[PDB]
Amino acid sequence: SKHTPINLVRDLPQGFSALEPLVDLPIGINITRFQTLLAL
Amino acid sequence: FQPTNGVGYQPYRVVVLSFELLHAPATVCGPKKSTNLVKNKCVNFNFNG
Ligand SMILES: *[C@@H]1O[C@H](CO)[C@@H](O)[C@H](O)[C@H]1NC(C)=O
Ligand SMILES: *[C@@H]1O[C@H](CO)[C@@H](O)[C@H](O)[C@H]1NC(C)=O
Repeated sequence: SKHTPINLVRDLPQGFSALEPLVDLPIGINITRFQTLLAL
Repeated sequence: FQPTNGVGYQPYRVVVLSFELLHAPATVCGPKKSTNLVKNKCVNFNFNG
């Protein structure tokens, strides 16, 4: 993951930024589908 | 039963902690006890494996 302040909205920001590792859980399961969550 | 039951009749607590090795993650270590760190000398080092 990485966090960075940007200015563009409808388009992804211009520039380069590496992402650092944050979590390395050994879940030891296999995943074939995913979904996001939202707050209303 | 009695609080001073003899062997073979008194309650027997058992724990069956089981060692398992499968597709589940294998977080297995060894009997490595920490030792002092020396410097400025030719030594055999083992940092995290
Ligand atoms: C992924 O699916 C495979 C074979 O299709 C199955 O063997 C396995 O149970 C799944 N992997 C995990 C870590 O659950
Ligand atoms: C909260 O902000 C956004 C605006 O669309 C949305 O979740 C909702 O319409 C707003 N009002 C709520 C959650 O009560």
